[PDB]
Amino acid sequence: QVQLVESGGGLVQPGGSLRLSCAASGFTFNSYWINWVRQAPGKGLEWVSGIAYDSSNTLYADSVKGRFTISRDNSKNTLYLQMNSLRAEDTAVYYCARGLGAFHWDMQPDYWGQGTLVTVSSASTKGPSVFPLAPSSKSTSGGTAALGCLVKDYFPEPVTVSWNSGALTSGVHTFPAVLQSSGLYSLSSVVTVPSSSLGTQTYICNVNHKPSNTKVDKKVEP
Amino acid sequence: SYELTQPPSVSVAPGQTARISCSGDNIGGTFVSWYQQKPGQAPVLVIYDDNDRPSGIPERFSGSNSGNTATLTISGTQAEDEADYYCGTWDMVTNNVFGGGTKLTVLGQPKAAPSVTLFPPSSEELQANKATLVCLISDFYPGAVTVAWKADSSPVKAGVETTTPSKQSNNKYAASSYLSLTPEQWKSHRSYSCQVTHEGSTVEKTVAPT
Repeated sequence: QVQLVESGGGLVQPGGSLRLSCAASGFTFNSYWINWVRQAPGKGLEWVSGIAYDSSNTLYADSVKGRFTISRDNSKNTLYLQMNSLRAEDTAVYYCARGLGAFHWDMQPDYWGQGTLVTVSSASTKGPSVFPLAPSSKSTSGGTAALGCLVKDYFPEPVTVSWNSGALTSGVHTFPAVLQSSGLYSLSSVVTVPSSSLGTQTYICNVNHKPSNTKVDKKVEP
Repeated sequence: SYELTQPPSVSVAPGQTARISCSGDNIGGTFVSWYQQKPGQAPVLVIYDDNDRPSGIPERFSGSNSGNTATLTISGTQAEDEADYYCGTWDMVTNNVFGGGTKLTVLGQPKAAPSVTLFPPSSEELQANKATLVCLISDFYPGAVTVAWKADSSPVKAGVETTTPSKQSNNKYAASSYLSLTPEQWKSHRSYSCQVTHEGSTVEKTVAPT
């Protein structure tokens, strides 16, 4: 079975550097052109760099030329991408992808790894501000009601949200975060509950952010 | 040189034939490859060198390439064939190029319109000299939405951040939009609305200062 396993991705700041590697197995690594191809979240595919079977030829996308360097170790079945002078727009999943054959003209990918995520951001680590999203009027009395928590301006991902310490999970919708222009994230978590429950029952959202060692409870009231 | 252009979206009924085209200036003189990518997964090659099929790829996938157009044909399209499809070529100038991708849907669920919930800034956030209006969009299918805000019927572009739709846990989609203002801005218009349009029609929620 052809296998390509990439690693070394992670968070890093613009201007900084990172080295990715890809360990290959299940084919004769030495006789194929190998590529790096990247995918920005929710975007299409962009070829980055490729290297001939014998390391006689190396090619780069113009977006990346002069900052990335590709190399291979035929003795260890391993491919490297040294990425320098990182920019925010280099943020993407990076796939290692075997070419069809050995030479540049054969460089179209046939097999791809699962890829490694590279997040390039200048944001500093920051715990969220947690605000209540009070239930207002939407459905009615003897109906259901929606209330929530706004988790504003944190970095990096991820944040965990529970309600009443994990005791309330039914009716909970926690939405994927928005990445703002500030480079900071925000998300929301809403719970739907009986309207008649408002002001006899209490609803506290618990917001956990490991990076900033932040643990915040917020009581959400009418 | 080399842009390859694909239609963003193609739909087929089960058992109908899907055709996804990929266009470029004399693409007929390159070797076209096609990749299928499912959510959260690596691309998989389905056709290479215009019309050849890797072993393991069902015989319903076939390819063609002439002139300015290359085409991937799937006959008897099945539910599992739902994915993004990318065409790819190599050329001396730009090396490996990819089309922008084409999402293929096999008419899979019934349509569902979005639920929209819109929260005004909290009294807590206004005391901290900020204000965010939060617009939550859920339970829609298929998964594309267009969101817009107004400050008393007057359009807003400033201060708006919107996520892209993500598949839920019941086969429908969710998104969110946030409009960040200052407290004075927030008091300076008499009302505000997120207007959510889902293939078809427009849903709206509105809020006013207190």
